[PDB]
Amino acid sequence: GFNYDEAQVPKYTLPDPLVMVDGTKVTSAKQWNDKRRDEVQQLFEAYMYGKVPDGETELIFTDAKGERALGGAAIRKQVKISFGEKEDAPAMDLLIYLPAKVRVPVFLGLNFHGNHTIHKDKEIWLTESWVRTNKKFGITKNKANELSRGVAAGRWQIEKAIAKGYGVATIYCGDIDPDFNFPSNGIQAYYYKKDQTIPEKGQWGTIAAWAFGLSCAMDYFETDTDIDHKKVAVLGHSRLGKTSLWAGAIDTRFALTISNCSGCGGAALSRRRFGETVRRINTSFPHWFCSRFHQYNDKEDKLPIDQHMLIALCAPRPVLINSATEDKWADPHGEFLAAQGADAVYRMLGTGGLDAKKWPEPNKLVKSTIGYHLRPGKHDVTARDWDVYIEFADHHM
Repeated sequence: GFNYDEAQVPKYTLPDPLVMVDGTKVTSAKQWNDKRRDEVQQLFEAYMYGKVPDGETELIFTDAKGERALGGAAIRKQVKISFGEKEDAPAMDLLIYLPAKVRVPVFLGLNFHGNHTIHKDKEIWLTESWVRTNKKFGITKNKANELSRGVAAGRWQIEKAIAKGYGVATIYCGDIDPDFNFPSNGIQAYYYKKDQTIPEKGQWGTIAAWAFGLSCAMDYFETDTDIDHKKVAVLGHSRLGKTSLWAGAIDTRFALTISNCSGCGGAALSRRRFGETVRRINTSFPHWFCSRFHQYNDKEDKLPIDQHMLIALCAPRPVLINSATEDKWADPHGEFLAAQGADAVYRMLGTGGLDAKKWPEPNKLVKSTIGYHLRPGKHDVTARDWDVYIEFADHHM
């Protein structure tokens, strides 16, 4: 069964970010940047998240207008980003609030229930993608409707961000790939996956698909002269924080990466086997990871990576790991210990790494280049978490 007792955590050895797979010591920044970093990213692709397929991405952006809002406090934009010219064209909606002088720094993340859930604003478009039922937010049908406008606003503290000089941007994860809570292995998809350059075992990832979505949103930001595309912080909660951590890791355009209660296969060290384990996450969510990751059920000690090496991928750029005290499922101590295990790479690249020896006491940000915060209470995104995000962003961005 699952363990929530620190005293029962097994002994383990972590692979060393600073040792090449061939056994050569990594002794310089140059060597990390030229050889090891890409090697570590290729291990994550092949064993855990899967690789984004090659061949060009033909994004099309709507209008990008800009309307006063939050009377007004802010400009709102909604942009439809389509993948190609045909019917239908996967498409996703990007909702952006910016403060109403210079190119605006922005927090960008995926949401769980639709753009219209992040603020009451009646102008937000209602997604047509499938949505999950959710008791806490009173969502009882799988087609989005206006009754849930604003219900997840607590997780997106727009008014708070705006007052501090940041914009907020968001996309519903289900416009990218729905993450159904029921099994669907249709035959067409079974057959499409065989005729592929990447073999099935190494193909993306729900998580990797969602992370690609976020990089497509950075492509848009590059075209928008009201947004500072060099100061975008990518953030995410829970399964969407596993995503944000990966996206920020591999897309070096993001200035700052935030993982909020991302737990197993996100910030938490897999070898600790505390709370959620690899077998459990792959059993519950067989499409989230590449199928090669399934071979490491109950065998976390044979993984060629662990999540300290993911956090190290973000180096030199700032990364914040936020945990919640009651969120034992996520292994908050393991999330801290992963951050600690990237410290040497970040020091090699000339930054402060993680300024903490012991797992810190709750509710005080460690604000070093690798940041860590342990927030009292439940697995969630709260007003306090946003204060932390902004305190970190104000220091680094």
